[PDB]
Amino acid sequence: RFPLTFGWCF
Amino acid sequence: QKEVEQNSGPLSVPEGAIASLNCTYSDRGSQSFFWYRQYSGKSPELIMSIYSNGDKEDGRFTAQLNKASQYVSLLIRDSQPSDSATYLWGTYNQGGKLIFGQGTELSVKPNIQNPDPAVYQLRDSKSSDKSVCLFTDFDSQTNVSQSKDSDVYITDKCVLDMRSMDFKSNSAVAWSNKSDFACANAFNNSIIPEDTFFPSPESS
Amino acid sequence: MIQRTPKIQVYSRHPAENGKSNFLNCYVSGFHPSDIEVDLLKNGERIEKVEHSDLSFSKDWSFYLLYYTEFTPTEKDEYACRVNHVTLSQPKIVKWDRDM
Amino acid sequence: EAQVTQNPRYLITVTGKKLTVTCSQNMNHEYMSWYRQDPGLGLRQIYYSMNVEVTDKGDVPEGYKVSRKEKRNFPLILESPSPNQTSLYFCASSGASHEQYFGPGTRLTVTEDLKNVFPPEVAVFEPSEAEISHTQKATLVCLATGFYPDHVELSWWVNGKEVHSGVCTDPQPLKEQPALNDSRYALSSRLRVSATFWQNPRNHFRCQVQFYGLSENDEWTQDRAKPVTQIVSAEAWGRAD
Amino acid sequence: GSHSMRYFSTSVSRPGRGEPRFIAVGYVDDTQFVRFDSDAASQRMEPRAPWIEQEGPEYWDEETGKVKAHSQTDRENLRIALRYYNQSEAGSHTLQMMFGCDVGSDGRFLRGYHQYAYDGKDYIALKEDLRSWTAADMAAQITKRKWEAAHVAEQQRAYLEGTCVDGLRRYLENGKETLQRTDPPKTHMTHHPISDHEATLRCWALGFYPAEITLTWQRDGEDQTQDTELVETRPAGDGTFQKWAAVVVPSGEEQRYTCHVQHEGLPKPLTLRWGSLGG
Repeated sequence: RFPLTFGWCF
Repeated sequence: QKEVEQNSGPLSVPEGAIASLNCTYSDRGSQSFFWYRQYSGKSPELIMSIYSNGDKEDGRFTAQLNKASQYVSLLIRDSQPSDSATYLWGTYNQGGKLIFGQGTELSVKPNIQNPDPAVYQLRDSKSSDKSVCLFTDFDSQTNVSQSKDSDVYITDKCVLDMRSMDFKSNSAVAWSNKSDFACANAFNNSIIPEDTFFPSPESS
Repeated sequence: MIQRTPKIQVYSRHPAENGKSNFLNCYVSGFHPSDIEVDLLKNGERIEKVEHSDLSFSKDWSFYLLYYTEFTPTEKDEYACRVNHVTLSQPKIVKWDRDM
Repeated sequence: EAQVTQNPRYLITVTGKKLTVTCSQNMNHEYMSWYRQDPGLGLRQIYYSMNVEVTDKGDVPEGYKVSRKEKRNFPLILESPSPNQTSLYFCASSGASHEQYFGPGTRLTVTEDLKNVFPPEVAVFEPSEAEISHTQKATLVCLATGFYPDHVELSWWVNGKEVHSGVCTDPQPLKEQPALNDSRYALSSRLRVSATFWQNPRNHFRCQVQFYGLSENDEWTQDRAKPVTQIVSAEAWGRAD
Repeated sequence: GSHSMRYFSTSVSRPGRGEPRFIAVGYVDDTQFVRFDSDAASQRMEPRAPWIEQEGPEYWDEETGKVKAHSQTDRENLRIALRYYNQSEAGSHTLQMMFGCDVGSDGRFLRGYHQYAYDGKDYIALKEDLRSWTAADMAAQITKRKWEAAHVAEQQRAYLEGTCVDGLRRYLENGKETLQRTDPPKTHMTHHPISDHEATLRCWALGFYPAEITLTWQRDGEDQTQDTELVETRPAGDGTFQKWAAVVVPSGEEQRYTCHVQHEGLPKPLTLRWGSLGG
């Protein structure tokens, strides 16, 4: 399962 | 939230008490939970987020999560009238769907100092042949039922706050276009105090 | 910017037996950046039907790919890997050798 | 502030006429979504978009479409609005904390016919003499009736200004005709003052009801006035008597 | 034994030639099970191992949406990196992310990872304690302040100890017949003359799984590192691996040199010498 990474921007 | 302790309808707490909304979630893969407050016909407002096991605290709210029992809950200390609202919690899916559980309707009831339960008739200001019936000043204990008759309308109960007089009161309204309709029997289908004051419609 | 030159190995999946079916592998690893040209050659000529693994990387961030095609080794046919990368002044050619 | 913008706030449309509700957000949020909310059914996700050009269906997608060509926008598209899409819609967005913040709401009514749209009628009922004599208090009742759709805001004005003390209004409208399909609605509210305040013929009471109805762009060719967005009021004066 | 799950994600900009190329792969131990390729036609997360195929259609939608979104997020991170480093729009750049979890022999959580490298240099990484970030430079520090404000560390920790670990158990159980297998290395030795005085001994390990292995040379039981050529462990392409170690020796001295093979599927480490009549 892939993680929810939305909004994890630099 | 749809299980053996499925959240069921309303929750009422004595004003000043601590409110406990404990909810069960089914999906063991749930990780992040979000508490919202929604006032009637208003936008859900975020009050609390919780990403891991335990307790989180902001002012009077404590957000709780137990990943073992599969419980997510919210605690409200020192319940105020303005806390009356629907409380919703949401979690993320394995696909990034946000799923809301069973909401909880919270009514914070204030104690009625001197319930003076009564039914009054009010005459329209212009077309004075029209009128309404007002059941007012009952205790928080009494329940207003919808009418047997389909041609008579009865509203749910409602509390008003005369701020400057330290006075709060309950009221429901009934009206009908039927000629033979009377205030005296408007609330027949409700369980109302033996002591309810019924005056001749007018007046003094 | 960090750049790393590939390590090239050319080898058969099973131990080669003349006339038996097998797979010819070119394994490139330890390179950076990820653009890379790889050919498998039969007698100095490009083999046309070549597949490769999906791009992945190692702990130290450097890449690896497996290029492979099916083949039947013979006593006389000569197979090789030709690799080109930014870090190389010219294509590197490694010959398949039955004892590596 | 710092929230999403939904356009429009209220909307009536006939079955079948394609419509689209906009949702914009200048916070640079990757995640946007649409929800409806229905009595008994809870708040449910329709469609959500985790980033630009990424789009997935919620629990109630059918009859809806979305798109995500740019970050700032997430439109909700109804190709063929059906009566079952009469609902309260919210848009929401989130950034790195993954907390979703909700827009103010779009109330959408899908009606079989615009001829079903009516403004409210409004009446104020004067406090009962019985009550003043019994409690030394006096409560006015406002009744708004015959309105469709239920797109109304009720308020009480005394002596030129809006008041809040002694007021309470029904959370929900009632259906006048629980049978009929596009049944008209009624709403009630009470304002309670002291006897002395009500007995002053200098005091002027108004019950005001904002109604959201047909825009300028809607075709109307009927005897009665176009049921546009408007205000209807009812007043009472204090009485010594 | 202990197990891992990892996804390795690579974004490569190609300015003038469209949007950056995005590739993600998932692995359980040394076995790939999913891929996603922004250039591929399906535009889906795709199966790459037999045992992931029993996953229903809901799984593929979920995984598809998440990894697509991530491609867009890293696409954005590439743009942000350009700005921070005042790099040009016409130069090509790389962004890699790696994350996953390790579980021990019991299947309990052991280690979690969540890392980025930009142009092949560590940019930002979650520390081993899963509580804070290690930022490589000034740029990564801005990123750190943002992620601290949004509690990404707490969120990703919840994921790594929970979902990731739960994911891995389910995959291991479903691929039981292959993932729990340990194929022991098949061995042999080869002799290279090179010169009459000095000859090369090569030690072969074939067809083993998992990839982790140790080949070591000993002359008269001495840990040799002079004249010890070691090649990268290579995939055979059938899910097994290969490796060799080689020693250059003075001639006639074959019989005094010895190769040692350690692998998970060997209860006792193997000892090898030239053995049979020859040299």
